[PDB]
Amino acid sequence: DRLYKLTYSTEVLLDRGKGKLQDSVGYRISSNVDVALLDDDQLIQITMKDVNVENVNQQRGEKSIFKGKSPSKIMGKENLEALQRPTLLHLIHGKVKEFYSYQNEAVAIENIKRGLASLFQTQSGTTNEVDISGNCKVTYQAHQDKVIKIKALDSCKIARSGFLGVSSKATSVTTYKIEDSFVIAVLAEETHNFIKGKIVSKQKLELKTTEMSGKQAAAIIKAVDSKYTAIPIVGQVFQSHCKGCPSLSELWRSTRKYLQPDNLSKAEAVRNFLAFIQHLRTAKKEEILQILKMENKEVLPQLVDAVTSAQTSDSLEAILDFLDFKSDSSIILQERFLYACGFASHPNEELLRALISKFKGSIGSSDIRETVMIITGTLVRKLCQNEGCKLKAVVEAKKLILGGLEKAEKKEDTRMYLLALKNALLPEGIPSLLKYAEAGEGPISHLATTALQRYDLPFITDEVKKTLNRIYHQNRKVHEKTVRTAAAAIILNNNPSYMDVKNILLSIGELPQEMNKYMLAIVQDILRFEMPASKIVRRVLKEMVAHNYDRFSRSGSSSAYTGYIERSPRSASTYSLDILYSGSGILRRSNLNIFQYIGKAGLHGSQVVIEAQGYAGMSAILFDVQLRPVTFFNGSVVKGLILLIDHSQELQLQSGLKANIEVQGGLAIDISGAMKTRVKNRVTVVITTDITVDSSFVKAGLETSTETEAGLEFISTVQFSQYPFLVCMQMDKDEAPFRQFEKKYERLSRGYVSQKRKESVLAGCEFPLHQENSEMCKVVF
Amino acid sequence: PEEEDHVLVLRKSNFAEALAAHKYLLVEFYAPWCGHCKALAPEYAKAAGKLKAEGSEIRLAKVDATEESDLAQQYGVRGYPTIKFFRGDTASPKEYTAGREADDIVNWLKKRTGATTLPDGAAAESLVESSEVAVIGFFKDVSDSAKQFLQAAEAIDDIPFGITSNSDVFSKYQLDKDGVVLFKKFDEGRNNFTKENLLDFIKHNQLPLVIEFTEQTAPKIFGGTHILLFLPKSVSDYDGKLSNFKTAAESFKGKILFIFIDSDHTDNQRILEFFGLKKEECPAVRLITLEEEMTKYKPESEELTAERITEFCHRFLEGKIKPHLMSQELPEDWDKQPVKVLVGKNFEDVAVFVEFYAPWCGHCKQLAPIWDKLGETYKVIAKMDSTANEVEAVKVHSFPTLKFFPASADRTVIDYNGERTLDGFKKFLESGGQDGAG
Repeated sequence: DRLYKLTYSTEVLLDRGKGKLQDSVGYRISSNVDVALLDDDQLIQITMKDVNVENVNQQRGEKSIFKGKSPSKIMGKENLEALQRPTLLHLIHGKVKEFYSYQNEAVAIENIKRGLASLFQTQSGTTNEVDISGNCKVTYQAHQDKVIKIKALDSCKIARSGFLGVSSKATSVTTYKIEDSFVIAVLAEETHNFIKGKIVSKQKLELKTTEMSGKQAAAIIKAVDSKYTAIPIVGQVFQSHCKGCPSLSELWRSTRKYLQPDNLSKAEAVRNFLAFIQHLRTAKKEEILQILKMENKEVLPQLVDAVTSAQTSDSLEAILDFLDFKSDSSIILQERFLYACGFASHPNEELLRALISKFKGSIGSSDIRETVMIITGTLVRKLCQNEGCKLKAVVEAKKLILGGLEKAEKKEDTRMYLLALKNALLPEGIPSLLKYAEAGEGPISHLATTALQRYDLPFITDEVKKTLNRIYHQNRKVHEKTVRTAAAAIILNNNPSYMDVKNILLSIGELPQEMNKYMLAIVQDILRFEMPASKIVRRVLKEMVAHNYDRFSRSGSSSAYTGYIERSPRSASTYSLDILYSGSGILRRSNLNIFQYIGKAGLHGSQVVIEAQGYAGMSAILFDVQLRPVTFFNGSVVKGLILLIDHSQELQLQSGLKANIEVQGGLAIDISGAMKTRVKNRVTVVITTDITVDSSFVKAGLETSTETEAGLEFISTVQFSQYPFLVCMQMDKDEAPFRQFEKKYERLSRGYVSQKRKESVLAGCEFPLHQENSEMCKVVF
Repeated sequence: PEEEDHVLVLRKSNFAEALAAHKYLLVEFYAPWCGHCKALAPEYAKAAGKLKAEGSEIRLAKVDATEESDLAQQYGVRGYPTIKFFRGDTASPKEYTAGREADDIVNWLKKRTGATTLPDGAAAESLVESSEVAVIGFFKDVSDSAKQFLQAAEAIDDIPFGITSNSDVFSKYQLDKDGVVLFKKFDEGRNNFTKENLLDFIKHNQLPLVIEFTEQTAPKIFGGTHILLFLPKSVSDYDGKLSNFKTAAESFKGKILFIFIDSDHTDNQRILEFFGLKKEECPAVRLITLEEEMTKYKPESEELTAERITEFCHRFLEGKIKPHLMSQELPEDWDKQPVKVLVGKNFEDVAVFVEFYAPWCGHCKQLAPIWDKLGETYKVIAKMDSTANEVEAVKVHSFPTLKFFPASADRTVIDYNGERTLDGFKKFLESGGQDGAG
């Protein structure tokens, strides 16, 4: 009814999640807000007076750039008065009817006023209200005097792109401290609790004191000013400054020599890898496409991985137009494209429709064509686990794999679709797999059995275990020993029965001693790890016919050990190395398994399976993605710079601020095998957590480049001069540096800049495997 | 039902049909991998052909117990060469434990249908040594107690009971009144004797004192605390050591089973290495219990003689006999070095702060000067070689998982996670374990 004179502040915080530490902060935008009131429809005028930006961390004092710069200089000539230019809002029953302003101004300055007027649009209830953020499930929690507004930011419908994972919380408890009629204070907590960061927005609007006729309000907006045109209450995307300047001759040239192939092991090189991806996400189609027009091919796969790791509409079109799938000269670039699409945390259907069209196209390389279908099942597996199995592309891809496997005319297509169905995890492929498991061909059934090993306990029934029983027990025909042991591994792991454990232990001793040592060690590894299946084994071993030392004493070379690299009551990481040798001691199927678990859930981090016969081949798994298995021979092995996680939820804060929560995790791998044989697992985890708050006239940032190196090299120290096989297994970890970083920014388009550095060296120890292997290895020691 | 070489094949669809149709059917719960079933199958086919070519209703049939495990689970079949027979109304099948050949089956089924008779002019050989353990029943009237003896004879099918009515046989076997004598060929050869004491007597006297460890004897060993003896067959005074073992076995016959095993054969080296003894002591005596937990016991007196081995089973029955572990004891010069070794033997009496190192890790090799300097400065800190010894309280997947030992024996586990430096451990010990632990 009258003019209300209020004071306003915009508290922006960028915490590292320690709990109480002023290491990094953001700007506070302050003004004295005059609010005047110009059915339940109403129009008000909101004016920003005494608008100035102050720091909340005044402990440093005059170290920032707020000294020597006027409030006119900080925000510019036009934007200082644009905030001081009054804005309008139509409100009906406490909700935004329509937002009116001059609109001939910058986007970000309008965002602050949009966040400023939202405090008067509030209501005990739940709805999808109209506010600065968009349309979200907003929980109204009314107290006896005040009201608590909780906003489910997961339920927010906004145009911002928001998508081995990253957990996050978006608690937006907003308190409208209201005494008599309107806001007397606002306690708007905007915590985005997601290596972690607590980016906090807050606004304090406090009322201090207070001092056009018409039946229709439609023409009153024009009557005050003709320029008061229609604009949304939701903020818009802006880029007044450089932002993601493409600068192909400038910005890419800076990271061109920081991603060279000769220093891929260094974590300093990988730090520039994640930076260039962030530029390309806010980049147009022609900008990204121009970079690859004349780039060097030697540094190109890093750029190809960087473009593919963006996963936007324009970049996907840019890489697809750049990469000619008919062209057979660029084998690696499509292969790096396929892997990064397979390693994309957010694959898209248009990519899947492209990859379906790639398979429908004329791909020159069959291995890439196999790799497309392997990735195609990986995309389907991600989509069907994301409630997208009913999609038009997915059913097209499923009928390619299922129908191609059911109706197969070529031997390579069956091996292609077996690898594809292994990634697909389709429950309807089980009758096909059990058919192929009993098909009688060695590599086909073993790949199908390991594909069946990928299936879980609800996907394996009594009939499936009975189907694999005839393979293992050999009731009807003879099978190779690797298939039977894998079938025995499935039965013991996936809820065995009392008689199933009973018959397996009785088979020990009657089998050849090469299989007997491994099969004993599998049950021995079952008992050591206190598995839930071991309780049934304990009931079988309770009788004297199974606990006898005649079966438990076996002279062999195989082993099966499982242990914890790290373990906590909340989560744990496990590893295992169950190597099965031949009768003469030659390695046959060595399963180097790397696993990670988080609470009840768990992710198969890696698996390198080295297989030999007499062929020589390896199977690579990286983070629930079965890669294309590599055969060394028959009749720089693994090398790639790739991303792991990507959480890039571009928040729109309740105060009208642009928050870009970008968390990226990448690594560079170099796995090469040389035969005395060694296998290296070089892991360089580089996590660059960024939370930048920008409003085009004040900038604040926080970067946490926590980079860690690692390495797990196994040495097969085998002495074969004597008739017994002196086989020593040893997984040696080398020393790797551990570093942390923290950067702080407070700019207004030097600044409040600081860097914190820590460094540690992690001591590496050889994995002892089991004590039986330790006796042969102590000859070396 | 499928018939192959006059053997019915049962796959859960005809087993009930065969047993309800053929009243007198021999059952076999065989396996595809077992060598016992592999040798039994031609004998099973031969016995089926012998019964089928003769005019008798009895036949033979085999069941793959691996693929038909429900029949084994319901009945309680625990062996693959197991042979059974179901007649009328539900009853336990006759436990076939005799020779698995064809004519042996032909002779064995006559006992189960409802003793053996031979002419008395067998030169006093056939009746007594028809088999390994043959019992001859002597009674002038073959009544009040004679029918009870006949019922006891028909109670056990696997024992070939004898029928005697000739007057010269009673005097030649030197019996004033009627009695039951068990005959054998290994231990004594003659053992002269409620309705169960006779069966207990026959089962006790039939049991051999000492068993050579072989494949054939092995299922009967666990079928019925096997005190072993890794005695080489070519050892010095093998006969004397075996006689001492036999005299030890005479003290404890049924409760503790005595088995002598040749350590010379390489096929027994797995049994040698299961107990941990790499032929360290040739007359070594170890007792193993296999009742749900393999606990290999350790004799109190390593100075072992006939009397010591004899009363070692009594010592085990007392319960004071401790298990055997491959944990070395306190070293000779532990007092000279400021840091001492508290081994698994001394992990309770003497184990203050404990640590579980390993000579395996090269990082421990690098930390050995650091752990030397920590002890030299703090001149109780205990390092434990858990590769050789054993940790009873907890397990160490990552071996330098430090457990800070408390005062006054209120044991707690708190994991030190320092930087593996010569100053971090000194800083940890400067607080007395209050800081840096856990």
